[PDB]
Amino acid sequence: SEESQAFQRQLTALIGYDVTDVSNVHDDELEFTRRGLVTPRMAEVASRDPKLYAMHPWVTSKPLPEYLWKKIANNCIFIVIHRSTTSQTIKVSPDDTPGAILQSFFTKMAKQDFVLRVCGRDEYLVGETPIKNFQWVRHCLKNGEEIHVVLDTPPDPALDEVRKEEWCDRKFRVKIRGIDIPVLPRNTDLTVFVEANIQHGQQVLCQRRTSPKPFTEEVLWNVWLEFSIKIKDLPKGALLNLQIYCRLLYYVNLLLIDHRFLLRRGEYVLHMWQISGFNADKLTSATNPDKENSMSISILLDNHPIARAEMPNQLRKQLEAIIATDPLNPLTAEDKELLWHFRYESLKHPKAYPKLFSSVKWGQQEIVAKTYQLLARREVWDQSALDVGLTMQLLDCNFSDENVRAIAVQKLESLEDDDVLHYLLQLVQAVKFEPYHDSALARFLLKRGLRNKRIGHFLFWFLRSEIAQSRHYQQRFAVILEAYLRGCGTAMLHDFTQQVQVIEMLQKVTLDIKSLSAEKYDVSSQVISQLKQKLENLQNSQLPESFRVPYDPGLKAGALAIEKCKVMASKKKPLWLEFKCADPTALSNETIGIIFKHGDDLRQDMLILQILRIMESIWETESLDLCLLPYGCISTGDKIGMIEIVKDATTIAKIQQSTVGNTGAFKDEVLNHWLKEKSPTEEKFQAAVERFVYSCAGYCVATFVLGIGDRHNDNIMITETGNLFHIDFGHERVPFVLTPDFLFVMGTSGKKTSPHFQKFQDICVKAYLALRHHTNLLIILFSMMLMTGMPQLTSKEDIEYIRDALTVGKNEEDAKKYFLDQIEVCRDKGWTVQFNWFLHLVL
Ligand SMILES: COc1cncc(N2CCc3nc(NC(C)=O)sc3C2)c1
Repeated sequence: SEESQAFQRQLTALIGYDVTDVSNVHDDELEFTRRGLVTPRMAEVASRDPKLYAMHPWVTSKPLPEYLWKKIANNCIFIVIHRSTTSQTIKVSPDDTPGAILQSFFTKMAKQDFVLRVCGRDEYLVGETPIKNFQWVRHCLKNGEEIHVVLDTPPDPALDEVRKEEWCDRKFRVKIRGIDIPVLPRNTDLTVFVEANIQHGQQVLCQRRTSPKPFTEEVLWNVWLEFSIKIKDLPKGALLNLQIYCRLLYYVNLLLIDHRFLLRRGEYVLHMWQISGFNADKLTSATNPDKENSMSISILLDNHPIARAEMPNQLRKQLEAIIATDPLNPLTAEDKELLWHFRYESLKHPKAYPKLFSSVKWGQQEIVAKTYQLLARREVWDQSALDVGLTMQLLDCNFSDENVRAIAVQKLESLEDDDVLHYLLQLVQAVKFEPYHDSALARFLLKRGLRNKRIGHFLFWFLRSEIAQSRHYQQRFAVILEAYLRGCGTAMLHDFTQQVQVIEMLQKVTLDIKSLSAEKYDVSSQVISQLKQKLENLQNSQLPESFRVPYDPGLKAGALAIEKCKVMASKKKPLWLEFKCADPTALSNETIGIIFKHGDDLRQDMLILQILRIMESIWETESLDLCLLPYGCISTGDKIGMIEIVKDATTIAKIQQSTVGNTGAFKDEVLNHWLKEKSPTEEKFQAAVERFVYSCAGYCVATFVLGIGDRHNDNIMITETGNLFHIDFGHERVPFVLTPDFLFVMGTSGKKTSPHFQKFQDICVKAYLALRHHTNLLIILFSMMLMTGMPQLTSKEDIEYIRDALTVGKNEEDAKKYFLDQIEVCRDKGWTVQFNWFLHLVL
């Protein structure tokens, strides 16, 4: 069961999707996959340390960078500690453990076992790691801040409680019967054919078509389409893609071999996705749930089972050439046959694997077996250092083979939770490329979130983001998420519930507000009147007392600071909300600020941000900080989500709008003053100058690589404390925004050099070639990003921006003189394109 069916309503309402609904399924893959996951759930649930799980200590094995060792001049560190408006400061050794520090203190107060929390956060310093290796610590030192700790008793694990569970030789052919759309888009007698492809990693094996007929709401052929491929020459995860043309209009897929290794048979009525205008949505095995409006297509199957010598110089070298190559550089057939003939030598090169496996005639069963025997002797891969870029490459759409994909995941198993988070978003996206629901990668995500609450948390929001916005993949994700929620344990089930109700309330309000102020660049008094009036009517008796901040899960927000809440000036109407901090042990009356925004699809922003944090960890590997500000942002539902407000920052635009704010005029010395009025000391000013030269330089490089460099002033921000950063990614050319104002801070005006500018270029080029060292990674992540994150994008030209941008093939010299002349465009242009946003208000 009775209660056992409430849980299921609870789950469904947390998901925003019903994983018991069978209204849209032509088989039992999803249900089977729900059944399949209980073990690996119950596995990880059964084996997780309960107290450690509850404290989710957030921790890294990575070394402390050069820059933060210079921040320590005494091989020793200061930690204040409190009990009840009592507090003392302790000189700690950077290699000291929490448990070890309790000895130096079970010395002090009084002249059982307790634990150290951070003041204000539901973040703990526990377990056998040195303090140098907690992420909070490295955070405090970066910005130059005290470490504040309170001793309370540990979270009871009985709070993590988990609910008890309760579980041929024929050629291939296919009768195309016909199509059916109830209402026709264009009407004027047009002409229409079907196209049926057999697919395996956008490798196409065979293709057949139909005789085109008149496009009326019903079209019937009744034909057998005999393909070139043999039944026994079919691989697992081959898709029967079916498409409609006159040109592309609808598409749909059927996995030819099903999740039991069974050849697929019988009649299918399939409701088709319509094109808008390659793309992961295009890959899905899912069918359109809108049965009333959708094009659909009947078909039929009656087709059972199934489950050296020494190479010469000038060829080794061709091979090494081929292997050295980037991921997006396609293989000649000459190349592919080469990789094949010399498969066993290619096997000694882990970088060869993507290439080598995209050199398989997956359409021949004989070869795939050989390929599998090739996977047997994996000594060289199994023992190789984890290369994420390489690993990821084997997870993208190019690869559809169960076993290939699974070796990549084996490698991931060896990531620490730190790195899991880094790549979590993109790993969660990669599910779209899996041919089946149930998958080693799925299973790997599932595990690791059940293992660590932080991952678990982000995994929730990531899967929820996609479930709510996408019909192509919501069934699949929904299934995985339910699998997660069933083992995260009650505590979180409450937290998640808290969180969901709040963000569901606040989108009501968000949208309600757009309705009122039409476009009109002003926000009527009456709007704020009612914005305010609702937030009262929402706290009154309905909202939660408190809740974790989805983008920063250690922060529990409390009540709203209504006084300070508003709408923003946008053509959109975003909300500016501020909350009190539920956690009264916290140090400040400094509110929690969140923007809520309908209008742009924030999945894209999420992605750009995550990439941004990767580039940052890349610069960690050359001991480099560039002071990016990849603020918090979470996609939550349809063209809507939330954003961290960054305290004490304004818009580059607005810094112009202060002294002037004219109908579009710009001055050069103005930034520089905006810093001095905000820099109490003059030392701090030149620091603020310092922070900017980093932030500017990094944002210049990163933004050029991703190809999002030409922005408005309005969509760039600086902190009162010198930290520049771009925003609003959901939104003559110039490679990036290095304006004349940015340079008069550097001591230069359009055509000179200086002590702080010389510096800027120094950093830029160093940052730039640093990323070039991790080229393939950035290529693979961008490519996938485009494929999972975007509109439609040309499966050559859009994806391929980034290799011309990372100046591939080229030497650190040529490459530098590339990036350098990129700077001497913003010099020539200057205000020229900043100038331009507005004028085009009429062109
Ligand atoms: C308006 O749409 C957007 C989309 N994406 C990011 C943004 N920014 C995110 C970060 C941010 N921090 C701010 N801090 C202060 C004091 O104003 S404003 C702001 C806005 C806006």
